[PDB]
This record gives sequence, structure tokens and C-alpha cells, in this order.
Amino acid sequence: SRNYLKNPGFETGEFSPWRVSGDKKAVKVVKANPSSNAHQGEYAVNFWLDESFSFELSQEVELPAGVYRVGFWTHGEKGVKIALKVSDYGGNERSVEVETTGWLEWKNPEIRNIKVETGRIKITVSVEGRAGDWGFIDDFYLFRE
Ligand SMILES: OC[C@H]1O[C@@H](O[C@@H]2[C@H](O)[C@@H](O)[C@H](O[C@@H]3[C@H](O)[C@@H](O)[C@H](O)O[C@@H]3CO)O[C@@H]2CO)[C@H](O)[C@@H](O)[C@H]1O
Ligand SMILES: [Ca+2]
Repeated sequence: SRNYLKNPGFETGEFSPWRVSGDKKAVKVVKANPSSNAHQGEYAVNFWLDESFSFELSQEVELPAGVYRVGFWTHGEKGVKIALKVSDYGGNERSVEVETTGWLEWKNPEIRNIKVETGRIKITVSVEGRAGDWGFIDDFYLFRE
């Protein structure tokens, strides 16, 4: 249960060391109100904009060789396109795609059986929304299997 991602729940109230790329103004760390918008703790990433938007959240990690799994938790407006990607670990990029389906309909994208041979991994989440779309991202984990 040791989690290899830093600030995996945004509980500092800030992004660091997660990088935000793309339409940054679409994405914030917020103190969830109601708290149910977060999956753990008090804070979550919330995205929203009044026009269409795309962004990515990423973090790179140095890790012991081993087999790992990565995932997180999300919910939001019906039809927002979210992808989880892992790269730089030794193999080709792996991904999984999910769409949100409404408020508090939690999704748990996950990638398992990731054989880290480079001593590194990069975790990227991509979000693509239409005008007015929104959602929450929280509670990342990178575990050794
Ligand atoms: O079931 C409806 C849900 O709406 C959510 O609200 C969405 C976003 O999560 C929220 O960020 C956004 O709010 C805008 C902006 O970010 C905020 O600072 C400002 O005060 O209001 C803006 C909207 O006018 O609103 C969208 C919905 O439009 C709630 O997060 C969720 O709890 C739930 O009510
Ligand atoms: Ca949290």
C-alpha cells in the first residue's frame, strides 16, 4: 500500500509536483464543496470552462524495478473524455480511456501489470471537454504489485 506518486490526493491544496499542460485555466485544485466531490481528503482537482477545453496532468517518478499498477478516481458531466497514460517505463505507452456519466458517478481508471525496466514512469491524464463540461479528479495511486 506504499503510494509512489507525490501529492496523489491534492491534499496540499496545490498542484505541485503535478504539471498542468494545455488549457490551464480550465483546471484548479479546490477544497471540495460538498466534500463528496473529492474521493479522499478535502481536496480534488476540479475542471470546468465556459468554452471547450483540453488539458493534461502529469507526474514523473523514479522507482525501483518491479511490476506496478496506476489508477485514480473521477466523476463529472456526461461525456467528458478522460484518458490515463503511462510511459517511459520500458515499453510502449499504455492507456485506458473513460467517459464520465454524471455527478458522483465515480470512475476508477487503472492500468495494471506495468513492468518498470527503466527505473522511471510517467503518468499522464488527458481531459477533453465541451463548453460547460466539468469534473473532478482525485486519489491517484502508483503501487507495487
Ligand atoms: O450537478 C451539478 C454539479 O455542478 C458542479 O459544478 C460544476 C463545476 O464543478 C464548477 O467548478 C463550476 O463552477 C464554476 C466555477 O468553477 C466556480 O468558481 C464558479 O463560482 O461557478 C462557476 C459556475 O457558474 O460549475 C459547474 C456547473 O456549471 C458542482 O461542482 C457539483 O457539486 C454539482 O453541483
Ligand atoms: Ca483528495
